[PDB]
Amino acid sequence: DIELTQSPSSMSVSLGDTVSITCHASQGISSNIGWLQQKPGKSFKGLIYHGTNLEDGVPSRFSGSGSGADYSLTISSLESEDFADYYCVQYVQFPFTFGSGTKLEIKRADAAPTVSIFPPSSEQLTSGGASVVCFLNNFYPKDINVKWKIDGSERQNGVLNSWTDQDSKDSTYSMSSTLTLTKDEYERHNSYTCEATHKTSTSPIVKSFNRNEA
Amino acid sequence: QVQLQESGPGLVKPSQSLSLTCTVTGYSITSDYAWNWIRQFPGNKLEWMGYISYSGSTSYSPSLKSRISLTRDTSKNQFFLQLNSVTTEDTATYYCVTSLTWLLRRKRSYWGQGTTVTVSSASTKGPSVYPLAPGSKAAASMVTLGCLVKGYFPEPVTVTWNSGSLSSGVHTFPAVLQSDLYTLSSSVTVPSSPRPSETVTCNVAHPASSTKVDKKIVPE
Ligand SMILES: Cc1cc2c(cc1C(=O)CCC(=O)O)[C@@H](C(C)C)[C@H](C)C2(C)C
Repeated sequence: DIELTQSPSSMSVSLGDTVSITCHASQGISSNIGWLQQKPGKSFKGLIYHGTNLEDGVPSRFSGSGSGADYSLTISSLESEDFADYYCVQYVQFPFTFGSGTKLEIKRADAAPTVSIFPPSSEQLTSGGASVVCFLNNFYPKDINVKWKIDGSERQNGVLNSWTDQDSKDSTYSMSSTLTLTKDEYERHNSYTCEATHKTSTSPIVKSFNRNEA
Repeated sequence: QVQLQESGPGLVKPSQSLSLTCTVTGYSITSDYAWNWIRQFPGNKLEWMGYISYSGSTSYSPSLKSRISLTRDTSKNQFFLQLNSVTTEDTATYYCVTSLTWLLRRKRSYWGQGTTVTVSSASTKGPSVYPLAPGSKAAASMVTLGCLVKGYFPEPVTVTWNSGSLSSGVHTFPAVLQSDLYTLSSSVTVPSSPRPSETVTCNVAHPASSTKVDKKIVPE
């Protein structure tokens, strides 16, 4: 298979900036490469073909370059629409291969996360399960570490994490870490703490409750 | 105008076959160019499966050659995909897409919207909805309430906060697998004066099971 490697894998940039994405093929592909754009959620749009040619409808600010095994996509003066995912693809040899993609994220100022920890509801405990939820909302940048400690001891298993895409209003990211236990193990411990690690604070953000509180 | 639209059931049982249809309008699949099938795995990874040319010839990816089958119906102008003996790894979003077309000035490629096809053996199993009220600490001028939807299958689920009048400060996180059943949560941040005097009801709906659960977030 022809190994097309892209870099960077993502990038925080502002409206009006010029960005360059590159794809390197594990061999000479003779300008047989196309660049694709995948928007939120969505579907795909072909940007350029045969290394340098734009497709019908593609705004002039898109440009491709490259020879042999090195190709590049350039987006002069980014616009709001331009913030998406870009992929390169080699079509010179079966099986047509794609690059790992590059995500264009809109940069904004740092923002600390709002942390919230929730005890398992009575309704759930009746069943015999006990999920402890922690929300880390509206933070920046995306890099955040979340530790779940039970009575002062870190817990790895049962931790289910989930992130949202970059919100279109504030441009922040939110995280949800849920710690699923059984009612048996839940009732054998008292301290449950959701601990976050972010550069916006020199000391970890710590939210906790006690199984004995209301 | 050329348009490609995919069709076919979105749920397949392991060991059986996945079959999709791509209806082409605005051009004849016998005239020119290759009509492809590609999939995007959860993780954004893309894989090219194969194609059927205008002459009836097919080219499949080597690693799929024994399980894949690309076929057409010229009179109805649609081509299909059939993946045999699917396993959970085949869970992906499928796209039918064309090679480079030349109708306008510069070439252009056409894509479909893509359909997600999940491979599991789980019966549709409705969600368990739990209200996440604050636990008895600070608070401040803003409250964050939650709604836990767990152990449901298949995807998706619709979560709204009333009935839909509550739009701001709402975060519905994507679903993750947990022993073959899905689990998601949503949070809403309202000023501390509103709740609980101004009720916050979480509305969870699961289409696949004709279920509509309304769980009010009341203070502990
Ligand atoms: C068969 C073919 C398939 C496709 C591509 C090009 C060809 C081509 O072979 C080049 C077109 C031509 O030969 O004129 C890419 C388009 C975006 C350009 C797609 C990734 C893919 C896989 C769907």
